[PDB]
Amino acid sequence: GPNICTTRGVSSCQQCLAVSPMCAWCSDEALPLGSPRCDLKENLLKDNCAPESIEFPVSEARVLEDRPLSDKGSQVTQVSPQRIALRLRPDDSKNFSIQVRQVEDYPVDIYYLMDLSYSMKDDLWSIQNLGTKLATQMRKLTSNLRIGFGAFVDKPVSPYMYISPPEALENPCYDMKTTCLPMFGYKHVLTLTDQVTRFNEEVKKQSVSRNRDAPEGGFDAIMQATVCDEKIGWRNDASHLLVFTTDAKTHIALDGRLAGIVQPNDGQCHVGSDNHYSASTTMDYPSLGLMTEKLSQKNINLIFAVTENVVNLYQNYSELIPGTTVGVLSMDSSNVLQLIVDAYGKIRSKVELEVRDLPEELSLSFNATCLNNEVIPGLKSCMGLKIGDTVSFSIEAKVRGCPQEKEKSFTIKPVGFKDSLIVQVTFDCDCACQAQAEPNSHRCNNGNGTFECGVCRCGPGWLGSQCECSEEQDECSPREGQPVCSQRGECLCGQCVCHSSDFGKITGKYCECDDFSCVRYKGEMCSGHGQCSCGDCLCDSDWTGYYCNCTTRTDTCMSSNGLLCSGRGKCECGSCVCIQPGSYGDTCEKCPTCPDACTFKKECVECKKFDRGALHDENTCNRYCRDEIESVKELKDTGKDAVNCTYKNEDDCVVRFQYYEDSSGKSILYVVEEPECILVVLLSVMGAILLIGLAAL
Amino acid sequence: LNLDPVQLTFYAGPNGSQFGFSLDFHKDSHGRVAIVVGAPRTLGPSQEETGGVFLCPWRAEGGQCPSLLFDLRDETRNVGSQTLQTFKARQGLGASVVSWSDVIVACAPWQHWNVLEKTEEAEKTPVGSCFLAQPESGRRAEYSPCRGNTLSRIYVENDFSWDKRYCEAGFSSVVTQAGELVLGAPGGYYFLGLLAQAPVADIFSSYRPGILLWHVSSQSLSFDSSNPEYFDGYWGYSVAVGEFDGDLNTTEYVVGAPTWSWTLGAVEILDSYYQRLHRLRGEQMASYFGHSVAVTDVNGDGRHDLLVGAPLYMESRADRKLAEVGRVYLFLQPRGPHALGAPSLLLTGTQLYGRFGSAIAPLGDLDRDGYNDIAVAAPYGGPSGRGQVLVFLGQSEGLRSRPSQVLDSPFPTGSAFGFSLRGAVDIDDNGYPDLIVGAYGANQVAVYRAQPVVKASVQLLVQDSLNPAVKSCVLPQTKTPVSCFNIQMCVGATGHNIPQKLSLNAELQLDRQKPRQGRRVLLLGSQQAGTTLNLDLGGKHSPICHTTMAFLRDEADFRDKLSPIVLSLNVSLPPTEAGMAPAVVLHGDTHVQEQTRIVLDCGEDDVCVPQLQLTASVTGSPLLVGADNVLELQMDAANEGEGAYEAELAVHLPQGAHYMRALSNVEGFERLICNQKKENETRVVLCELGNPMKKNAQIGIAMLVSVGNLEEAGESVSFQLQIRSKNSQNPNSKIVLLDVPVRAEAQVELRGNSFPASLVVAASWGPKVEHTYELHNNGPGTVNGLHLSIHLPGQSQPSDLLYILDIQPQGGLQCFPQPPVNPLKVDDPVLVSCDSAPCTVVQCDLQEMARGQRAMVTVLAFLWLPSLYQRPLDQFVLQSHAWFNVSSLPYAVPPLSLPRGEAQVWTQLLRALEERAIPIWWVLVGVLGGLLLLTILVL
Ligand SMILES: *[C@@H]1O[C@H](CO)[C@@H](O[C@@H]2O[C@H](CO)[C@@H](O[C@@H]3O[C@H](CO[C@@H]4O[C@H](CO)[C@@H](O)[C@H](O)[C@@H]4O)[C@@H](O)[C@H](O[C@H]4O[C@H](CO)[C@@H](O)[C@H](O)[C@@H]4O)[C@@H]3O)[C@H](O)[C@H]2NC(C)=O)[C@H](O)[C@H]1NC(C)=O
Ligand SMILES: *[C@@H]1O[C@H](CO)[C@@H](O[C@@H]2O[C@H](CO)[C@@H](O[C@@H]3O[C@H](CO)[C@@H](O)[C@H](O)[C@@H]3O)[C@H](O)[C@H]2NC(C)=O)[C@H](O)[C@H]1NC(C)=O
Ligand SMILES: *[C@@H]1O[C@H](CO)[C@@H](O[C@@H]2O[C@H](CO)[C@@H](O)[C@H](O)[C@H]2NC(C)=O)[C@H](O)[C@H]1NC(C)=O
Ligand SMILES: *[C@H]1O[C@H](CO)[C@@H](O[C@@H]2O[C@H](CO)[C@@H](O)[C@H](O)[C@H]2NC(C)=O)[C@H](O)[C@H]1NC(C)=O
Ligand SMILES: *[C@@H]1O[C@H](CO)[C@@H](O)[C@H](O)[C@H]1NC(C)=O
Ligand SMILES: *[C@@H]1O[C@H](CO)[C@@H](O)[C@H](O)[C@H]1NC(C)=O
Ligand SMILES: *[C@@H]1O[C@H](CO)[C@@H](O)[C@H](O)[C@H]1NC(C)=O
Ligand SMILES: [Ca+2]
Ligand SMILES: [Ca+2]
Ligand SMILES: [Ca+2]
Ligand SMILES: [Ca+2]
Ligand SMILES: [Ca+2]
Ligand SMILES: [Ca+2]
Ligand SMILES: [Ca+2]
Ligand SMILES: [Mg+2]
Repeated sequence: GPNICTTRGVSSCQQCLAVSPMCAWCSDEALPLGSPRCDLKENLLKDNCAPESIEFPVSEARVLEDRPLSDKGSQVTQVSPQRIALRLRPDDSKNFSIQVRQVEDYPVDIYYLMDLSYSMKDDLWSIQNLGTKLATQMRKLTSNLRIGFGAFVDKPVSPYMYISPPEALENPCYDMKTTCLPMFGYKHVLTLTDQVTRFNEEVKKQSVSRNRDAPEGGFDAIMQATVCDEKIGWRNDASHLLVFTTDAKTHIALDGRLAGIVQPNDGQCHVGSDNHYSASTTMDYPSLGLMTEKLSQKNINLIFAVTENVVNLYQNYSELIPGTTVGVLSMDSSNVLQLIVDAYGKIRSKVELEVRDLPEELSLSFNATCLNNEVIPGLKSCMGLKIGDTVSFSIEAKVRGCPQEKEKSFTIKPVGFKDSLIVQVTFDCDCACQAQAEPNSHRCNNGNGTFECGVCRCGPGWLGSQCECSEEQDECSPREGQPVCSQRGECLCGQCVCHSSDFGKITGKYCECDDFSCVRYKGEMCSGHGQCSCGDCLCDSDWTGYYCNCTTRTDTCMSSNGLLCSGRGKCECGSCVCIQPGSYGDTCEKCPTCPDACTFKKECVECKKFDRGALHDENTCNRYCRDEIESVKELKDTGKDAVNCTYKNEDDCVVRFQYYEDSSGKSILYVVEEPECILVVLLSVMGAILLIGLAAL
Repeated sequence: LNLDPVQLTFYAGPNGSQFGFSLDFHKDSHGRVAIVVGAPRTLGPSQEETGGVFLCPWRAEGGQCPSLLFDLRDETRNVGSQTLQTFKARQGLGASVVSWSDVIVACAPWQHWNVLEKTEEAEKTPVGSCFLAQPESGRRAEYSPCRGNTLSRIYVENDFSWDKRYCEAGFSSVVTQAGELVLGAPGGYYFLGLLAQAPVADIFSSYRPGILLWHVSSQSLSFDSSNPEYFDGYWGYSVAVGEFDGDLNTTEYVVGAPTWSWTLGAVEILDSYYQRLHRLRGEQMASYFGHSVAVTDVNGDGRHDLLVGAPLYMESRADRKLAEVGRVYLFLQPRGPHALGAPSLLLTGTQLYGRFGSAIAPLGDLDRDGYNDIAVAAPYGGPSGRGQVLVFLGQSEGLRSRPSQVLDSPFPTGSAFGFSLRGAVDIDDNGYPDLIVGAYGANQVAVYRAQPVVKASVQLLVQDSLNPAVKSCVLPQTKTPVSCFNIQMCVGATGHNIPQKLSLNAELQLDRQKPRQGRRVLLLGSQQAGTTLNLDLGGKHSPICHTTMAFLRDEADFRDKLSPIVLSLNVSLPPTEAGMAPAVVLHGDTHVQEQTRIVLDCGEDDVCVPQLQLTASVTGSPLLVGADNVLELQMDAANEGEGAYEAELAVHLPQGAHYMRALSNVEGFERLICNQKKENETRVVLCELGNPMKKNAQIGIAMLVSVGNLEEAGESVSFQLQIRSKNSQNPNSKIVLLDVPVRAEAQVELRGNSFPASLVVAASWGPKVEHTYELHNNGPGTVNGLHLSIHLPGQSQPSDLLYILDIQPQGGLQCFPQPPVNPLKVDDPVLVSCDSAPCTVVQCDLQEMARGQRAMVTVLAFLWLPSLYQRPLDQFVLQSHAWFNVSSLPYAVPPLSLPRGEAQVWTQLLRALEERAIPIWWVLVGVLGGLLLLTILVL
């Protein structure tokens, strides 16, 4: 019967299309009067309108470029499809999918941003033979490898350097019996070269300097190595790695006012022909936001190589910089190589899309579908991948009213990857009949008939539905006892023509429906994340609820465990709600009295090794339990650092095993390979044999 | 909100001189308030940038400033073997130009000092200075607090203790009304920072001309120790003074440390002896919390509140994960010495890299409303990235989250408009405090002269109903009787220093909704629906009331008898004449609307006599103190009499509760129209009910109100509920006073499990067994005096099959088990439990436990191998037991339960030994024996 389309718009095709995506307009002039022109398409077919007259716009995502995803990196395509055309109706939605795939053998670019303060003089003696040892351990993951070098200390200004005695301006270590190099801010040394014999032959020439205050000017270099891409040597089709080794806190913006410099960092390239930051002593430090923006634009991955003193500070920093990874570095970089390799492994085991240049009228909600088919609503990222794994997200796009401009473009892309999907949105807010509309005068009014589509819209300031009556007609209320037009309108010529309000415009057949009466959080209706659609908030695709609070994004309810609110709870409204008894914490990461790890998850020596039991027909045998089966033989540690347990296996043989943790977490087995290990039925057998022998006798 | 932006006074300065880095007012002896504008890098005598101070007087046009002369000549003396030097070059003289009643205290934060004894040196460091000037001849007294004469070897050998070399002791400065001068110094004590104070009279009388190193007699310096949280915190980046303790004579400082505790930041409140009273940490890392503080009393309660800026705050956006807007925090002073709560209001910027809140300046009362206002600046904000200054107005609950005015930057890009602000001092004797902003990019100062405020108060007294049957007036120029009715409009205007020739336009609209040819009410005089008569209220403090007369048209002209007749009024200032420049700013209830309606079905009286009967009930009666309780109220309103014109429901909400939603019981509008009115002494919500109710109209309301936290509410809260109507006779219902009694609770949930839980054992320390009875306090409020009484098995003796060791709690426990555990020390189911085995009454006690708090009791163990070694073929089972209670709780009444419950943490032990049973896996061996025997028989 009655629907949303019939009770709002019959006057114009444009408003009928705009009311709801499920409506459609028939412009057949042979349709007898008295039938709803705007209704459902199925009802329109039941209405016996002309199928040619029916115009039902359909929102669709026409794939334009669909080059297959490349398998190796020897062109390489990692996001498919790479170009989509959308035609969204007013307040409509339509989904599409990206197929991200990390491709092996992808070329790798390495830039080494080493600090050169006096506290890091011991460090220069360990990097003296990197590169070649980086080449030998990167040839197992990449064929095309290029490396580069950099340096930084701090700003050459009075509160940070020594400017007295006069001989200490060229040797800031005058008091001690050393010859340090003059203080500098950035002295980029090597361009990215495929050859690896220069990273070895140029670090044999650097020296150290000496500032005064412990923090070092680190953020001045992550702004000039990122931006001056024509001198760094960044390739357009490689993996960009920015290794950042430091030994102390770092100066951020507004720290320069202690020296006089008060000019904000513009963020452009200031490295000249001498390979030096020329504007170091005249421009401030860059804030975090500028660094994140410039790193994101140039597709650069930043790897921290900090020490134990400052690892907490830099770990707490890296949460604000997407696409980064911290790593505990020794006091003399004895473990920089393995740190780089493991950071490369960790950055390639996560796919995180980032919409760029998103129109103000569009909202995007995702639904990750990673290894196996575990769809996790809300999340637009996932971990646990290896090099070669394909992921398939599922994006939802909604437009809040047809915008004025009808061609916009954004670009969903995984971080650190040149490849991206470019969306060509084409909003459709047009109707066929009103396009070919001419003034058919004398149809209504005194020679003032309006355009086609069966409506002679009377001129403003003139009274009359079809220009019929000015002052002196039918009932204009749903009920006889109810007030006419719900007291917010006037019923002239038998049609509720209603007021104009500064708050908004009143809509409806009787316009008893309001467009600004929706609930509000603080100052604005629908919490600022939705539009008031006839008294009921229609929140964006990202948000849901009665109010438009309660986001559906589950990025907040995410932990390193890899499950929503861990495996002991559930997430609602962007917050982690603890369900398991005794559980608490920021994201339900703390449920104590609970049965230990070496209590329940022991069937991995039953489903995986010596396969038996459940998870034999259910594809979750190894998704959760992925412990590495290692067989040590009776260390003198019969339970100090972990929880060894024993159960009688399928053959009732006691198996003393141990699995828990060795250093902050270890899915590593410490199991020994070699384990250590009835009258009635007996009598009944005995008797029969006795009788069986009895027959023999 | 008046800051007039059309006509500005621009003070210019030399090219290349930043001229606006810092500002301050100076009130001389003979009035005549001038402007002191600091100007760093303003060249100097020998073509080197040493800054300068310009004493600009006040003039309408604005121009180049005279300049105040300070000595800049690189002084040098030889006290002894010392060679005390000061280097006046690249000093920001003018970076802070604070003033007193007669003294100008312009400071140079970057001035060098270098004593030279033989070959050893004390090294050039930016000590700073503060040149004290005085008009009326005056003297060039200088006050550098931390000018030292200690060599470098002493500092290095003492591990940099009391290292006042890098004070930069001009960075911030305020002069207390007593006469003291406290100077910030972020780099003092090796970049921890300090605060140095000396009386103005003492430094004036202690100066000797040419004397460089002299110690003021009555000075003091803040102390700083080796707390690692304080390292490189720049404590002293911005200072302020206020009154917080309550003792007026005593004075208390406010100091910001933008990089306190690893780039987190903080703001501390001190005492005149440099003793901490509080500390407010930032919300986000690298947000620069405390870059600029400002002490003002926004909410008009007599206690000085606080505002702290975080220019580099990063927020979350749609397509940007983290976006750099900026934030400002407002802290309201609580009654008594109570701890400062959460930030009462959070103001965030909108433009990327806007650095919102990098300069906060109290503004006095711009509107003269009794609530002090503030101005917050975004140097690089605005749509074009040029600059902006936002004015916020204080109110009872604090500030307003919406900026009341936005001032754009007349200067081009890169001007840093709004970098420094000042206010709360009248400059033109207009009675209104003004505001002077600075833009060191363009080397100019913009003076915004606040315009007078006119507070307009408008009413409209009209009859509640019009009867067209009665005819008491006639139409002009004719003898046609009409049904006239009276209109009474009163327009008021009260203001401080308003022009004596004030004019206003009063626009009257009758039957506003209906069209021009459909109007029902017509003015008698002009016979036009809408009129406008000028108001000449100049010099009239009391509101002036004017009355007119309107009538109802003929019956045949209109066909509606139910739609209400709506009248509206609008008082607006006349438009500016040739020259623009509006005289005053109008603010208040500039427009009002009133409704009227023709009489209908009111019976013989011709007035619709209402009979309102309101009955109310409240569900969810138990209110919890300090909890976000939600109250659902059900009221049934039914009118027994004639029509209730503009019926309405009045809920007298307390200052804590807040209106959240509604729901009717008759389709129509289950969600009901409710507006909260704050004009009353308390908060009263205005939930609509219907205009009008018919006879015997019964309407049910579902009223859900979120009751806020009210500590002073008391044992019970009375809710005042009433029905409000505009009728002449009996316009209200019976007042229903709903007393809501208020009460408390503690809910600890205990569990336990062993490590491991299940255990197969064998056929100097054994395995541990933990009964982790954790005090998971689900109770609403804090608890104090929580004492437990547990009964464990075994008396901790060598004879049992276990060795119950010590425990690891979290707080002040001291149960000595009976008898004590670790009598030594160390580091079939046989049920070893209290019921079967001996019992040990273990009693450990705790005191506090805020809502949600927890902690517990962890049992460490190592099993006694021999004792249990008994029962050669039995597999033992270990059981525990536990009890607990409460002595008291810090509540009015904790009348629910002294927490009690029993659990049993089991450690099941199994026997992994077994023999050989099923006649199966040897039942081919028997047959083989049989075959051997058969073959033997055959042979
Ligand atoms: C980056 O890394 C983390 C991310 O937050 C943080 O590192 C932290 O260090 C700070 C300072 O040391 C910690 O703040 C303080 O934590 C205290 C411990 O938290 C609880 O302690 C009780 C027992 O004391 C336990 O029972 C609880 O389970 C918690 O572990 C906490 O007591 C303390 O309270 C203080 O702050 C509050 C205001 O929030 C004051 O009211 C109170 O008076 C007191 O001053 C602090 O919260 C922080 O907790 C640490 N992180 C965690 C979660 O452990 C820092 O953000 C960054 N680290 C660095 C190096 O900067
Ligand atoms: C991401 O995943 C969530 C997981 O539920 C999806 O939300 C739900 O999607 C299902 C499938 O469409 C909805 O079920 C269907 O709902 C429609 C009406 O909305 C109904 O006509 C169908 O018969 C069926 O019941 C389900 O309602 C919906 N959940 C809610 C509350 O919205 C979500 O759609 C997925 N989004 C993307 C980006 O694919
Ligand atoms: C888009 O979302 C729909 C709903 O989940 C997916 O399901 C199919 O959608 C297509 C057209 O969108 C229909 O023709 C199929 O019949 C739908 N099948 C199901 C299971 O409902 C669809 O796979 C998603 N992908 C795209 C791009 O359409
Ligand atoms: C989003 O915020 C709104 C407030 O604008 C929350 O309102 C809730 O209202 C319900 C009514 O049943 C209460 O029970 C809730 O306690 C209220 N808030 C809370 C704490 O949830 C709304 O619930 C919020 N969304 C969330 C956080 O779920
Ligand atoms: C100097 O003054 C001129 C006008 O005299 C102005 O245009 C220019 O921008 C100023 N700045 C400098 C240092 O040139
Ligand atoms: C100092 O403060 C105390 C507390 O109010 C007051 O009693 C005393 O008179 C004050 N002393 C003076 C003279 O200011
Ligand atoms: C009153 O006049 C002002 C000035 O234009 C206008 O903005 C406001 O909407 C008017 N109010 C009414 C009810 O006319
Ligand atoms: Ca080192
Ligand atoms: Ca440094
Ligand atoms: Ca005091
Ligand atoms: Ca206050
Ligand atoms: Ca005010
Ligand atoms: Ca003034
Ligand atoms: Ca009557
Ligand atoms: Mg260092």
